Amino acid sequence: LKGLVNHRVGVKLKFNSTEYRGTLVSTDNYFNLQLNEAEEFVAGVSHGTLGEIFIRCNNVLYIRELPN
Amino acid sequence: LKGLVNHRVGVKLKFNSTEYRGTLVSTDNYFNLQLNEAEEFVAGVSHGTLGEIFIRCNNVLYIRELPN
Amino acid sequence: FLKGLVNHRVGVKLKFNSTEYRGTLVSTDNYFNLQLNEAEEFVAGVSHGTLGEIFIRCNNVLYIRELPN
Amino acid sequence: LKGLVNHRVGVKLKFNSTEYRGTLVSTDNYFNLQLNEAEEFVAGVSHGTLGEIFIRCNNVLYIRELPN
Amino acid sequence: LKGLVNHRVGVKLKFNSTEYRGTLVSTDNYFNLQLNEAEEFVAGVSHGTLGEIFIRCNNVLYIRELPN
Amino acid sequence: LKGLVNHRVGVKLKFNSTEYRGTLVSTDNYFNLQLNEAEEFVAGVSHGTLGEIFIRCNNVLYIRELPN
Amino acid sequence: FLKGLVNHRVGVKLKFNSTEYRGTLVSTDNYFNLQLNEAEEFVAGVSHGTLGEIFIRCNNVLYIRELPN
Repeated sequence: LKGLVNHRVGVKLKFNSTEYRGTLVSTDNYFNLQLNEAEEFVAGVSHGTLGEIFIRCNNVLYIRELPN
Repeated sequence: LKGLVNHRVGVKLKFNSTEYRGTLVSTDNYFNLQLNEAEEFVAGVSHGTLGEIFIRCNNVLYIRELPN
Repeated sequence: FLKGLVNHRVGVKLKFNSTEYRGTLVSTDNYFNLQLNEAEEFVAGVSHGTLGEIFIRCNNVLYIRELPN
Repeated sequence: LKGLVNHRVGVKLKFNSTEYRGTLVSTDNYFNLQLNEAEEFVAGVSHGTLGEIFIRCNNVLYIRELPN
Repeated sequence: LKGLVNHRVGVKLKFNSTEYRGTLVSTDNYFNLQLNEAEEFVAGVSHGTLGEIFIRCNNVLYIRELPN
Repeated sequence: LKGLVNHRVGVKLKFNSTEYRGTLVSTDNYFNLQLNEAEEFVAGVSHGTLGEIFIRCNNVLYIRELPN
Repeated sequence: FLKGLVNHRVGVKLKFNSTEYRGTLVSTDNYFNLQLNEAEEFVAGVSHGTLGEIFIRCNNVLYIRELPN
Protein backbone atom coordinates (compact mmCIF):
# COMPACT_ATOMS: atom_id res chain seq x y z
CA LEU A 1 0.00 0.00 0.00
CA LYS A 2 2.83 2.49 0.61
CA GLY A 3 3.09 2.66 -3.14
CA LEU A 4 0.07 4.94 -3.03
CA VAL A 5 1.16 7.52 -0.51
CA ASN A 6 0.99 11.02 -2.10
CA HIS A 7 -1.30 9.65 -4.70
CA ARG A 8 -4.91 10.49 -5.51
CA VAL A 9 -7.02 7.58 -4.37
CA GLY A 10 -10.51 6.51 -3.70
CA VAL A 11 -11.56 4.64 -0.69
CA LYS A 12 -14.78 2.66 -0.95
CA LEU A 13 -16.61 1.69 2.12
CA LYS A 14 -18.47 -1.52 2.71
CA PHE A 15 -21.90 -0.01 3.04
CA ASN A 16 -23.97 2.09 0.65
CA SER A 17 -21.87 3.23 -2.35
CA THR A 18 -19.94 6.06 -0.86
CA GLU A 19 -16.39 6.69 -1.91
CA TYR A 20 -13.97 9.08 -0.17
CA ARG A 21 -11.45 10.58 -2.62
CA GLY A 22 -8.31 12.38 -1.70
CA THR A 23 -4.63 12.22 -1.39
CA LEU A 24 -3.25 9.41 0.66
CA VAL A 25 -1.06 11.15 3.21
CA SER A 26 -0.20 8.13 5.29
CA THR A 27 -1.27 4.70 6.40
CA ASP A 28 -0.36 1.53 8.14
CA ASN A 29 -0.65 -2.22 7.73
CA TYR A 30 -3.84 -1.81 9.71
CA PHE A 31 -5.30 -0.04 6.64
CA ASN A 32 -5.92 3.02 8.82
CA LEU A 33 -5.51 5.92 6.61
CA GLN A 34 -5.19 9.65 6.44
CA LEU A 35 -6.77 11.38 3.55
CA ASN A 36 -6.14 14.90 2.63
CA GLU A 37 -8.54 17.07 0.74
CA ALA A 38 -11.05 14.35 0.84
CA GLU A 39 -14.35 14.68 -1.01
CA GLU A 40 -17.39 12.52 -0.40
CA PHE A 41 -18.83 10.78 -3.44
CA VAL A 42 -22.21 8.96 -3.35
CA ALA A 43 -23.03 6.92 -6.45
CA GLY A 44 -20.37 8.98 -8.25
CA VAL A 45 -21.68 12.45 -7.33
CA SER A 46 -19.92 14.81 -5.03
CA HIS A 47 -21.62 15.42 -1.74
CA GLY A 48 -18.98 17.70 -0.45
CA THR A 49 -15.53 18.21 0.78
CA LEU A 50 -14.41 17.12 4.17
CA GLY A 51 -11.04 18.35 5.08
CA GLU A 52 -8.41 15.88 6.15
CA ILE A 53 -10.01 12.79 7.46
CA PHE A 54 -8.70 9.79 9.30
CA ILE A 55 -10.55 6.63 8.23
CA ARG A 56 -10.76 3.30 9.93
CA CYS A 57 -9.81 0.08 8.19
CA ASN A 58 -12.98 -1.77 9.15
CA ASN A 59 -15.24 0.45 7.05
CA VAL A 60 -13.12 -0.02 4.01
CA LEU A 61 -13.90 -2.32 1.16
CA TYR A 62 -11.08 -1.34 -1.06
CA ILE A 63 -8.68 1.35 -2.18
CA ARG A 64 -7.92 2.38 -5.74
CA GLU A 65 -5.81 4.88 -7.49
CA LEU A 66 -7.88 7.65 -9.00
CA PRO A 67 -7.18 7.94 -12.65
CA ASN A 68 -4.70 10.25 -14.10
CA LEU B 1 -3.89 10.91 14.76
CA LYS B 2 -2.31 12.54 17.85
CA GLY B 3 -1.78 15.47 15.52
CA LEU B 4 -5.39 16.28 16.25
CA VAL B 5 -5.16 16.36 19.99
CA ASN B 6 -6.54 19.68 21.27
CA HIS B 7 -8.23 20.43 18.02
CA ARG B 8 -11.86 20.80 17.18
CA VAL B 9 -12.94 17.52 15.44
CA GLY B 10 -15.97 15.65 14.15
CA VAL B 11 -16.30 11.92 14.71
CA LYS B 12 -18.72 10.25 12.37
CA LEU B 13 -20.21 6.95 13.11
CA LYS B 14 -21.00 4.06 10.82
CA PHE B 15 -24.68 4.09 11.28
CA ASN B 16 -27.33 6.73 10.80
CA SER B 17 -25.77 10.10 9.97
CA THR B 18 -24.65 11.14 13.42
CA GLU B 19 -21.54 13.07 14.18
CA TYR B 20 -20.09 14.02 17.54
CA ARG B 21 -18.12 17.32 17.48
CA GLY B 22 -15.86 18.57 20.21
CA THR B 23 -12.28 18.90 21.25
CA LEU B 24 -10.18 15.83 21.02
CA VAL B 25 -8.64 15.45 24.40
CA SER B 26 -6.88 12.15 24.06
CA THR B 27 -6.57 9.00 21.99
CA ASP B 28 -4.58 5.97 21.10
CA ASN B 29 -3.81 3.73 18.10
CA TYR B 30 -6.98 1.83 19.01
CA PHE B 31 -9.09 4.81 17.72
CA ASN B 32 -10.69 5.13 21.15
CA LEU B 33 -10.94 8.73 21.95
CA GLN B 34 -11.87 11.38 24.44
CA LEU B 35 -14.04 14.19 23.36
CA ASN B 36 -14.59 17.35 25.33
CA GLU B 37 -17.52 19.63 24.97
CA ALA B 38 -19.06 17.17 22.62
CA GLU B 39 -22.16 18.00 20.72
CA GLU B 40 -24.15 15.38 18.89
CA PHE B 41 -25.15 16.24 15.35
CA VAL B 42 -27.94 14.47 13.44
CA ALA B 43 -27.86 15.18 9.71
CA GLY B 44 -25.92 18.31 10.58
CA VAL B 45 -28.44 19.58 13.18
CA SER B 46 -27.55 19.81 16.84
CA HIS B 47 -29.39 17.57 19.21
CA GLY B 48 -27.59 18.61 22.35
CA THR B 49 -24.42 18.78 24.23
CA LEU B 50 -22.98 15.88 25.95
CA GLY B 51 -20.18 16.49 28.32
CA GLU B 52 -16.98 14.64 28.04
CA ILE B 53 -17.52 11.45 26.21
CA PHE B 54 -15.32 8.48 25.53
CA ILE B 55 -16.03 6.83 22.23
CA ARG B 56 -15.10 3.40 21.12
CA CYS B 57 -13.22 2.90 17.83
CA ASN B 58 -15.58 0.25 16.31
CA ASN B 59 -18.42 2.71 15.98
CA VAL B 60 -16.30 5.25 14.19
CA LEU B 61 -16.25 5.69 10.45
CA TYR B 62 -13.80 8.50 10.28
CA ILE B 63 -12.58 11.69 11.96
CA ARG B 64 -12.17 15.14 10.64
CA GLU B 65 -11.04 18.48 11.79
CA LEU B 66 -13.80 21.01 12.14
CA PRO B 67 -13.13 24.06 10.06
CA ASN B 68 -11.43 26.68 12.25
CA PHE C 1 -8.50 6.00 29.71
CA LEU C 2 -11.68 5.54 31.50
CA LYS C 3 -9.86 5.24 34.78
CA GLY C 4 -10.40 8.93 35.14
CA LEU C 5 -14.11 8.20 35.26
CA VAL C 6 -14.05 5.57 37.92
CA ASN C 7 -16.18 6.55 40.86
CA HIS C 8 -18.07 8.78 38.59
CA ARG C 9 -21.71 8.78 37.88
CA VAL C 10 -21.77 7.76 34.24
CA GLY C 11 -24.08 7.09 31.26
CA VAL C 12 -23.31 4.14 28.96
CA LYS C 13 -25.03 4.32 25.58
CA LEU C 14 -25.42 1.29 23.50
CA LYS C 15 -25.08 1.00 19.76
CA PHE C 16 -28.60 -0.27 19.16
CA ASN C 17 -31.90 1.33 20.12
CA SER C 18 -31.65 4.35 22.44
CA THR C 19 -30.85 2.62 25.67
CA GLU C 20 -28.45 4.13 28.14
CA TYR C 21 -27.37 2.49 31.36
CA ARG C 22 -26.68 5.08 34.11
CA GLY C 23 -24.65 4.34 37.20
CA THR C 24 -21.49 4.60 39.08
CA LEU C 25 -18.54 3.24 37.12
CA VAL C 26 -16.87 0.92 39.54
CA SER C 27 -14.24 -0.44 37.31
CA THR C 28 -12.90 -0.84 33.86
CA ASP C 29 -10.09 -1.87 31.67
CA ASN C 30 -8.63 -0.95 28.31
CA TYR C 31 -11.12 -3.40 26.73
CA PHE C 32 -13.96 -0.99 27.60
CA ASN C 33 -15.43 -3.77 29.72
CA LEU C 34 -17.03 -2.05 32.61
CA GLN C 35 -18.73 -2.57 35.97
CA LEU C 36 -21.62 -0.35 36.82
CA ASN C 37 -23.13 0.00 40.25
CA GLU C 38 -26.62 1.22 40.98
CA ALA C 39 -27.39 0.84 37.34
CA GLU C 40 -30.61 2.33 36.10
CA GLU C 41 -31.83 1.42 32.53
CA PHE C 42 -32.98 4.43 30.50
CA VAL C 43 -34.99 4.00 27.21
CA ALA C 44 -35.46 7.21 25.26
CA GLY C 45 -34.70 9.11 28.38
CA VAL C 46 -37.22 7.28 30.50
CA SER C 47 -36.37 5.13 33.47
CA HIS C 48 -37.24 1.54 32.88
CA GLY C 49 -35.95 0.40 36.21
CA THR C 50 -32.94 -0.33 38.33
CA LEU C 51 -30.72 -3.22 37.87
CA GLY C 52 -28.03 -3.67 40.42
CA GLU C 53 -24.39 -4.03 39.62
CA ILE C 54 -23.97 -4.91 35.98
CA PHE C 55 -20.98 -5.97 33.96
CA ILE C 56 -21.18 -4.64 30.50
CA ARG C 57 -19.16 -5.67 27.51
CA CYS C 58 -17.27 -3.14 25.42
CA ASN C 59 -18.72 -4.27 22.14
CA ASN C 60 -22.21 -3.05 22.79
CA VAL C 61 -20.97 0.32 23.88
CA LEU C 62 -21.22 3.34 21.74
CA TYR C 63 -19.81 5.78 24.15
CA ILE C 64 -19.64 6.70 27.81
CA ARG C 65 -20.39 10.05 29.28
CA GLU C 66 -20.26 11.76 32.67
CA LEU C 67 -23.67 12.47 34.09
CA PRO C 68 -24.13 16.05 35.14
CA ASN C 69 -23.15 16.44 38.76
CA LEU D 1 -16.04 -10.51 37.59
CA LYS D 2 -15.01 -13.33 39.91
CA GLY D 3 -16.93 -11.62 42.72
CA LEU D 4 -20.13 -13.30 41.47
CA VAL D 5 -19.03 -16.85 41.18
CA ASN D 6 -21.42 -19.13 42.94
CA HIS D 7 -23.94 -16.32 42.83
CA ARG D 8 -27.36 -16.31 41.21
CA VAL D 9 -26.89 -14.13 38.11
CA GLY D 10 -28.68 -13.21 34.96
CA VAL D 11 -26.93 -13.11 31.59
CA LYS D 12 -28.59 -10.82 29.09
CA LEU D 13 -27.93 -11.43 25.44
CA LYS D 14 -27.53 -8.83 22.73
CA PHE D 15 -30.42 -9.88 20.59
CA ASN D 16 -34.06 -10.37 21.63
CA SER D 17 -35.04 -9.94 25.21
CA THR D 18 -33.70 -13.24 26.37
CA GLU D 19 -31.74 -13.62 29.58
CA TYR D 20 -30.26 -16.71 31.05
CA ARG D 21 -30.39 -17.02 34.86
CA GLY D 22 -28.49 -19.51 36.89
CA THR D 23 -25.57 -19.98 39.13
CA LEU D 24 -22.26 -18.66 37.85
CA VAL D 25 -19.97 -21.62 38.19
CA SER D 26 -16.92 -20.19 36.62
CA THR D 27 -15.50 -17.67 34.23
CA ASP D 28 -12.51 -15.92 32.82
CA ASN D 29 -11.63 -12.44 31.56
CA TYR D 30 -12.94 -13.48 28.17
CA PHE D 31 -16.48 -13.32 29.68
CA ASN D 32 -16.94 -16.92 28.68
CA LEU D 33 -18.99 -18.22 31.46
CA GLN D 34 -20.34 -21.36 33.01
CA LEU D 35 -23.91 -21.25 34.20
CA ASN D 36 -25.52 -23.97 36.35
CA GLU D 37 -29.23 -24.57 36.59
CA ALA D 38 -29.76 -22.13 33.81
CA GLU D 39 -33.29 -21.15 33.04
CA GLU D 40 -34.19 -19.26 29.83
CA PHE D 41 -36.23 -16.15 30.21
CA VAL D 42 -37.92 -14.38 27.31
CA ALA D 43 -39.47 -11.03 28.15
CA GLY D 44 -39.26 -12.12 31.69
CA VAL D 45 -41.09 -15.43 31.20
CA SER D 46 -39.60 -18.87 31.85
CA HIS D 47 -39.16 -20.94 28.77
CA GLY D 48 -37.66 -23.86 30.59
CA THR D 49 -34.50 -25.08 32.18
CA LEU D 50 -31.28 -25.76 30.51
CA GLY D 51 -28.74 -27.61 32.48
CA GLU D 52 -25.23 -26.49 32.56
CA ILE D 53 -24.53 -24.15 29.75
CA PHE D 54 -21.37 -22.61 28.59
CA ILE D 55 -21.97 -19.18 27.20
CA ARG D 56 -19.85 -17.20 24.85
CA CYS D 57 -18.89 -13.58 25.71
CA ASN D 58 -19.81 -12.10 22.43
CA ASN D 59 -23.48 -12.71 22.60
CA VAL D 60 -23.38 -11.12 25.98
CA LEU D 61 -24.81 -7.75 26.66
CA TYR D 62 -24.46 -7.76 30.40
CA ILE D 63 -24.56 -9.80 33.53
CA ARG D 64 -26.34 -8.95 36.72
CA GLU D 65 -26.81 -10.41 40.14
CA LEU D 66 -30.25 -11.78 40.75
CA PRO D 67 -32.14 -10.51 43.79
CA ASN D 68 -31.31 -12.64 46.86
CA LEU E 1 -15.30 -26.65 28.76
CA LYS E 2 -13.18 -29.78 28.45
CA GLY E 3 -15.53 -31.10 31.13
CA LEU E 4 -18.00 -31.98 28.35
CA VAL E 5 -15.68 -33.88 26.18
CA ASN E 6 -17.26 -37.19 25.33
CA HIS E 7 -20.63 -35.98 26.46
CA ARG E 8 -23.75 -35.43 24.54
CA VAL E 9 -24.17 -31.72 23.92
CA GLY E 10 -26.15 -29.21 22.04
CA VAL E 11 -24.55 -26.27 20.23
CA LYS E 12 -26.93 -23.48 19.70
CA LEU E 13 -26.23 -20.89 17.08
CA LYS E 14 -26.89 -17.08 17.34
CA PHE E 15 -29.15 -16.80 14.42
CA ASN E 16 -32.38 -18.74 14.00
CA SER E 17 -33.19 -21.46 16.43
CA THR E 18 -30.94 -24.16 15.13
CA GLU E 19 -29.06 -26.30 17.54
CA TYR E 20 -26.52 -28.98 16.45
CA ARG E 21 -26.65 -31.99 18.73
CA GLY E 22 -23.96 -34.58 19.08
CA THR E 23 -21.08 -35.86 21.09
CA LEU E 24 -18.29 -33.47 21.94
CA VAL E 25 -15.11 -35.15 20.71
CA SER E 26 -12.58 -32.28 21.20
CA THR E 27 -12.17 -28.52 21.73
CA ASP E 28 -10.07 -25.59 22.64
CA ASN E 29 -10.35 -22.29 24.51
CA TYR E 30 -11.41 -20.76 21.14
CA PHE E 31 -14.72 -22.60 21.45
CA ASN E 32 -13.89 -24.32 18.17
CA LEU E 33 -15.32 -27.71 18.68
CA GLN E 34 -15.65 -31.11 17.16
CA LEU E 35 -19.00 -32.76 17.01
CA ASN E 36 -19.59 -36.41 16.31
CA GLU E 37 -22.81 -37.85 14.97
CA ALA E 38 -24.18 -34.43 14.69
CA GLU E 39 -27.83 -33.90 14.06
CA GLU E 40 -29.30 -30.53 13.13
CA PHE E 41 -32.36 -29.39 14.97
CA VAL E 42 -34.59 -26.58 13.87
CA ALA E 43 -37.05 -25.37 16.44
CA GLY E 44 -36.48 -28.72 18.20
CA VAL E 45 -37.15 -30.90 15.21
CA SER E 46 -34.53 -33.05 13.61
CA HIS E 47 -33.66 -31.98 10.05
CA GLY E 48 -31.15 -34.71 9.57
CA THR E 49 -27.75 -36.05 10.37
CA LEU E 50 -24.53 -34.46 9.49
CA GLY E 51 -21.60 -36.66 10.19
CA GLU E 52 -18.73 -35.20 12.18
CA ILE E 53 -18.65 -31.45 11.97
CA PHE E 54 -16.19 -28.88 13.00
CA ILE E 55 -17.92 -25.80 14.25
CA ARG E 56 -16.60 -22.30 14.66
CA CYS E 57 -16.95 -20.41 17.97
CA ASN E 58 -18.36 -17.26 16.48
CA ASN E 59 -21.47 -18.87 15.27
CA VAL E 60 -21.95 -20.12 18.77
CA LEU E 61 -24.27 -18.67 21.34
CA TYR E 62 -23.82 -21.40 23.86
CA ILE E 63 -23.34 -25.09 24.62
CA ARG E 64 -25.30 -27.29 26.89
CA GLU E 65 -25.16 -30.86 28.01
CA LEU E 66 -27.98 -32.83 26.69
CA PRO E 67 -30.04 -34.52 29.46
CA ASN E 68 -28.72 -38.05 29.88
CA LEU F 1 -8.90 -29.90 11.74
CA LYS F 2 -5.87 -31.21 9.85
CA GLY F 3 -7.33 -34.72 10.11
CA LEU F 4 -9.62 -33.81 7.23
CA VAL F 5 -6.90 -32.90 4.80
CA ASN F 6 -7.30 -34.71 1.54
CA HIS F 7 -10.80 -35.59 2.51
CA ARG F 8 -13.93 -34.76 0.71
CA VAL F 9 -15.68 -31.96 2.65
CA GLY F 10 -18.62 -29.61 2.83
CA VAL F 11 -18.14 -26.04 3.99
CA LYS F 12 -21.34 -24.35 5.11
CA LEU F 13 -21.59 -20.62 5.31
CA LYS F 14 -23.33 -18.53 7.96
CA PHE F 15 -25.68 -16.82 5.54
CA ASN F 16 -28.19 -18.47 3.14
CA SER F 17 -28.03 -22.23 2.79
CA THR F 18 -24.91 -22.49 0.67
CA GLU F 19 -22.35 -25.16 1.07
CA TYR F 20 -19.09 -25.44 -0.84
CA ARG F 21 -18.15 -29.04 -1.53
CA GLY F 22 -14.67 -30.20 -2.39
CA THR F 23 -11.42 -31.77 -1.16
CA LEU F 24 -9.66 -30.13 1.74
CA VAL F 25 -6.22 -29.32 0.48
CA SER F 26 -4.98 -27.29 3.39
CA THR F 27 -5.78 -25.23 6.40
CA ASP F 28 -4.70 -23.54 9.54
CA ASN F 29 -6.05 -22.90 13.08
CA TYR F 30 -7.55 -19.72 11.62
CA PHE F 31 -10.07 -21.90 9.72
CA ASN F 32 -8.84 -20.44 6.42
CA LEU F 33 -8.94 -23.25 4.06
CA GLN F 34 -8.16 -24.20 0.54
CA LEU F 35 -10.58 -26.34 -1.33
CA ASN F 36 -10.01 -28.25 -4.45
CA GLU F 37 -12.61 -29.14 -6.99
CA ALA F 38 -15.12 -26.97 -5.26
CA GLU F 39 -18.66 -27.30 -6.18
CA GLU F 40 -21.26 -24.70 -4.97
CA PHE F 41 -24.38 -26.20 -3.50
CA VAL F 42 -27.54 -24.10 -2.78
CA ALA F 43 -30.17 -25.93 -0.84
CA GLY F 44 -28.60 -29.13 -1.90
CA VAL F 45 -28.59 -28.31 -5.58
CA SER F 46 -25.41 -27.76 -7.51
CA HIS F 47 -24.96 -24.31 -9.00
CA GLY F 48 -21.67 -25.11 -10.65
CA THR F 49 -18.12 -26.05 -10.12
CA LEU F 50 -15.58 -23.59 -8.91
CA GLY F 51 -12.00 -24.45 -9.35
CA GLU F 52 -9.69 -24.24 -6.39
CA ILE F 53 -11.04 -21.67 -3.95
CA PHE F 54 -9.70 -20.19 -0.82
CA ILE F 55 -12.20 -19.62 1.87
CA ARG F 56 -12.00 -17.33 4.83
CA CYS F 57 -12.84 -18.56 8.29
CA ASN F 58 -15.32 -15.81 9.20
CA ASN F 59 -17.95 -16.84 6.75
CA VAL F 60 -17.80 -20.41 7.77
CA LEU F 61 -20.35 -22.08 10.00
CA TYR F 62 -19.02 -25.55 10.07
CA ILE F 63 -17.11 -28.11 8.13
CA ARG F 64 -18.32 -31.60 7.53
CA GLU F 65 -17.00 -34.71 5.91
CA LEU F 66 -18.97 -35.78 2.91
CA PRO F 67 -20.10 -39.36 3.20
CA ASN F 68 -17.48 -41.57 1.59
CA PHE G 1 -0.31 -18.02 2.65
CA LEU G 2 -2.21 -18.09 -0.61
CA LYS G 3 0.87 -17.35 -2.60
CA GLY G 4 0.22 -20.02 -5.21
CA LEU G 5 -2.10 -17.62 -7.03
CA VAL G 6 0.14 -14.65 -7.42
CA ASN G 7 0.35 -13.64 -11.02
CA HIS G 8 -2.76 -15.59 -11.61
CA ARG G 9 -6.05 -14.35 -12.97
CA VAL G 10 -8.40 -14.53 -9.97
CA GLY G 11 -11.84 -13.77 -8.72
CA VAL G 12 -12.59 -12.11 -5.41
CA LYS G 13 -16.10 -12.56 -4.25
CA LEU G 14 -17.39 -10.43 -1.51
CA LYS G 15 -19.70 -11.51 1.28
CA PHE G 16 -22.45 -9.08 0.47
CA ASN G 17 -24.28 -8.84 -2.92
CA SER G 18 -23.08 -10.97 -5.79
CA THR G 19 -20.12 -8.88 -6.74
CA GLU G 20 -16.83 -10.44 -7.65
CA TYR G 21 -13.73 -8.38 -8.45
CA ARG G 22 -11.69 -10.09 -11.22
CA GLY G 23 -8.00 -9.48 -11.85
CA THR G 24 -4.43 -10.56 -11.50
CA LEU G 25 -3.24 -11.11 -7.98
CA VAL G 26 -0.07 -9.08 -7.65
CA SER G 27 0.62 -9.61 -4.01
CA THR G 28 -0.83 -10.54 -0.69
CA ASP G 29 -0.26 -11.83 2.78
CA ASN G 30 -1.73 -14.20 5.42
CA TYR G 31 -4.18 -11.43 6.40
CA PHE G 32 -5.94 -12.01 3.07
CA ASN G 33 -5.18 -8.39 2.21
CA LEU G 34 -4.67 -8.45 -1.47
CA GLN G 35 -3.54 -6.39 -4.39
CA LEU G 36 -5.33 -6.91 -7.64
CA ASN G 37 -4.37 -5.52 -10.96
CA GLU G 38 -6.51 -4.68 -13.92
CA ALA G 39 -9.38 -5.33 -11.55
CA GLU G 40 -12.85 -5.50 -13.09
CA GLU G 41 -16.15 -5.39 -11.14
CA PHE G 42 -18.64 -8.06 -11.90
CA VAL G 43 -22.22 -7.91 -10.70
CA ALA G 44 -24.18 -11.14 -11.11
CA GLY G 45 -21.67 -12.12 -13.78
CA VAL G 46 -21.80 -8.82 -15.72
CA SER G 47 -19.03 -6.33 -16.03
CA HIS G 48 -19.74 -3.04 -14.41
CA GLY G 49 -16.39 -1.57 -15.16
CA THR G 50 -12.67 -1.58 -14.77
CA LEU G 51 -11.06 -0.23 -11.68
CA GLY G 52 -7.36 0.15 -11.77
CA GLU G 53 -5.16 -1.60 -9.27
CA ILE G 54 -7.17 -1.94 -6.15
CA PHE G 55 -6.23 -3.03 -2.74
CA ILE G 56 -8.83 -5.17 -1.03
CA ARG G 57 -9.32 -5.82 2.62
CA CYS G 58 -9.74 -9.42 3.83
CA ASN G 59 -12.89 -8.97 5.90
CA ASN G 60 -15.09 -8.30 2.90
CA VAL G 61 -13.82 -11.37 1.20
CA LEU G 62 -15.85 -14.54 1.08
CA TYR G 63 -13.52 -16.45 -1.08
CA ILE G 64 -10.95 -16.34 -3.95
CA ARG G 65 -10.86 -18.52 -7.03
CA GLU G 66 -8.70 -19.01 -10.08
CA LEU G 67 -10.17 -17.63 -13.30
CA PRO G 68 -10.41 -20.32 -15.92
CA ASN G 69 -8.22 -19.73 -18.87
